[PDB]
Amino acid sequence: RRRQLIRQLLERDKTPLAILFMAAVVGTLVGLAAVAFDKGVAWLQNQRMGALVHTADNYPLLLTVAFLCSAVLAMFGYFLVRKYAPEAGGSGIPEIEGALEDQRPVRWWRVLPVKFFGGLGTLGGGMVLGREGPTVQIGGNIGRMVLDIFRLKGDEARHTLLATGAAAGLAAAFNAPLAGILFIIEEMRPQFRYTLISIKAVFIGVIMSTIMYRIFNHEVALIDVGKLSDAPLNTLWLYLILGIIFGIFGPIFNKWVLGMQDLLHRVHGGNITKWVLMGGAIGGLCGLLGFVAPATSGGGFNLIPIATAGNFSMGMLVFIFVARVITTLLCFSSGAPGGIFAPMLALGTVLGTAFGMVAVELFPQYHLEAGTFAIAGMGALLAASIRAPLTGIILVLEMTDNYQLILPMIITGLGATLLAQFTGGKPLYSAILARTLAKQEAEQ
Amino acid sequence: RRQLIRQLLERDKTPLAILFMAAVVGTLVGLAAVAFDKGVAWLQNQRMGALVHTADNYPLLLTVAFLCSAVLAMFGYFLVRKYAPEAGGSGIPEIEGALEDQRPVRWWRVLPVKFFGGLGTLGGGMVLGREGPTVQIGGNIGRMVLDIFRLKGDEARHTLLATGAAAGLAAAFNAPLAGILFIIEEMRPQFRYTLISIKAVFIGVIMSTIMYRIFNHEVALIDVGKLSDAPLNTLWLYLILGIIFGIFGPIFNKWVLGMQDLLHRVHGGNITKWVLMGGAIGGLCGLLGFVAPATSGGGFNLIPIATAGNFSMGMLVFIFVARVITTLLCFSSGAPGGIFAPMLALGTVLGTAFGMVAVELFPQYHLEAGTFAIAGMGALLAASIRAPLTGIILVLEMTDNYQLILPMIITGLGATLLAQFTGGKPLYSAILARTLAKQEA
Repeated sequence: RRRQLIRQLLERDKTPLAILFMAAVVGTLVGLAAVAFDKGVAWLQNQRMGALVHTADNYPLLLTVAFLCSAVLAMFGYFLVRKYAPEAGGSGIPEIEGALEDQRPVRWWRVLPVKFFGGLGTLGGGMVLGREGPTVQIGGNIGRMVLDIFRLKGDEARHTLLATGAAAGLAAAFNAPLAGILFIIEEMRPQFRYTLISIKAVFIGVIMSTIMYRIFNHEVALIDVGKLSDAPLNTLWLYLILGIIFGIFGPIFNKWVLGMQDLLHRVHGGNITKWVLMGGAIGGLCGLLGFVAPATSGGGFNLIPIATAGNFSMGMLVFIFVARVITTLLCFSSGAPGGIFAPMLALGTVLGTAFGMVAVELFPQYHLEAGTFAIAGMGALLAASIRAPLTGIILVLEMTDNYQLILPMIITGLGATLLAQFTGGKPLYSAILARTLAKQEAEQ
Repeated sequence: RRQLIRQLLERDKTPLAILFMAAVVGTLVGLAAVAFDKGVAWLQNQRMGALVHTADNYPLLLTVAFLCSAVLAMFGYFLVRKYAPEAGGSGIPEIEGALEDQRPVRWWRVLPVKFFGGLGTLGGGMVLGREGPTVQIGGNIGRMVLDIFRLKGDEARHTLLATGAAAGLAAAFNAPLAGILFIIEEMRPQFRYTLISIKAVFIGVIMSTIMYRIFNHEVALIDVGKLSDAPLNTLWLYLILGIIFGIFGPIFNKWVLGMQDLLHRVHGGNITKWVLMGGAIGGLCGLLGFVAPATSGGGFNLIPIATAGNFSMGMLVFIFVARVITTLLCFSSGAPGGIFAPMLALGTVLGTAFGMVAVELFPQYHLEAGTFAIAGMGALLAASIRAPLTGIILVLEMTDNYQLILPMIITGLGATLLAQFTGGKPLYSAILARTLAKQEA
């Protein structure tokens, strides 16, 4: 295998030109798709807001069309999934992850309109879910689509185009090119064996998708946090502690999402009508909460800058944290189309700010700013529950642009993962793919 | 499939022993890298005061400039040729091979050789970088604790050897992310599966970086300021620049390989002719390090100057050509020291050059040449070493201009694409191959 290596080394990085070109095609489509999906979610959330103004006097009526508008939208999403594409329920990352292991199918003819229009309903209703879920799975399916259409042959192309799709899908969801590519090579790709995924090609796709997002969303950032203060060396130990706190909570939260999947399955038993009804109740709860306490519902991207700036009270942070754990579990574990990835950014930000608040008062000698502990905690639930810290760190970095916190961010992230491992926790997506793969033999 | 279901449920459970030892490896590599850096600076400093001692007799002054660097160079070439030949050149290909289990990690020899050998060449003012020493040293450090504590298993041998090199690149640039990314994009075995725990590599990189911060806080290797943004209608200029790097990469790649050959003739493999040749080269840099400092040294000093556009077009052309010459002369000679960093200075200069032309051709874009410098900084890395994700993330960690992430990523891929399409190969992988081929012949 020495003489084999010398041959391989000299042939290293020579991706087939066909795959490189198709990577650009896949990337472009996924971008436009993720852009259209985002524009769609916004519109529906906006129509719902105008409807509440139409009835802005009769509070009980106003509380009703709030419920109903989101309820109907949720049901349309739950139905689209249960009836035409059950594999489009939940995040969609475990499914695309399975497709790379060649253990799950990519039924793009069904999932593309199901996820797009199903997620459009759940997110548009104001449920606590994220765009990654839809965009990643859609993007993966888009990639499979061009593979079929152009009939490209080979394991490399199937694995690559499927990978650049999900990568370009995560990138367009956050305007985070680096975080998308990193997600493929740290979490998405097959973890227990070799594969032929061209990073160069995944890159090309991510570029175009990100470029597409920039044609339609320039000048405004998803999260603006401003330039925060630096972090002294003697203050680092506070971040390792915060990571540990995330480290024991990650696995706990991980059980809850899994366990709430079970408990909610009993409510409908698998029945398409009980389920869609249950989803309308859940979706209606968020649309209601989306009026009476907007920080307890929605994507949560709005409270992140507020939390970081320290404009919340300690009681509000505890309220938001507990209330969002509840509505995150209720929305994701119910099987609605929509990721859990992004709402863990809001949960982490709040939990970090909370820590920073106590840290500020306990040590005035450190001249602390609670916003530094929020930025550190933003990608911490990602590291403790999803167990992909490198992605979470680079993601938060791309979204917050506070690089002088790179050490606290990294330290808080590893503390999350280490204690997540040491307390018996498992990666959420890998534990879900396993739960699904095990049932696909349980009923045999 | 049921195998997968078993594997998924057991995913990411790195042995606690490997995790703890990763922290140890990282700490040691950090202090080592810190000590190496403090050493190099000291020697560069003494040489500078020596030139002051004789700051009147210009020909004498030009001599003790030559001599001080010549002697220092020779001490490095000798330390390598006599005790550890595998410590010559970068050291990245060597550690890369060690991960393939196709090269040995002789830490009892390489550690003092690379440390004190690199101390000489770098301290003399030769055009090389600290990555080479620090990465190889770090990998050896990682091997050392593996042996000492007698940790068994392929995972531990592969991991500890990987966190070492990662922690070594990190401490050389104050770039933790770029270090970790280097292992998972270039260093690790590229054609088969391996058991390298990313979480563990991370832990090592932390401590090493932390160590660097205990001794180097408050000052950055490269300060460039906040540059202007890049409009969408301006991106096509970055793809063009990436193409220019794309065709030059492979060419420069042949040159380093070819000059390795041409310089081997001068000494034939003889330890005396070689060390003597090294003293002439090292002496040249110490001379150039006085008469035209931009043509010698690590090059980290001209990057902010270039980016701020304080250079003329002619000076940029001068610096570029003069540094192509002194980079090949220093690295292809076999001296201990990486080629990684001196390509940052080469790419920055080439980019600024491009940006200058862009500024005058299109005043409607309201350009700033410094944006094309930042884009070009990790472009030679992408064209010649062919590790663009690392290069992009490295420059990002060193320049802190994230609003240029699209131009940087585009210029990077334009480099790798055209590097591939013009028959270029990854330098380090082409060097490890050159070495593995002489071994079985």
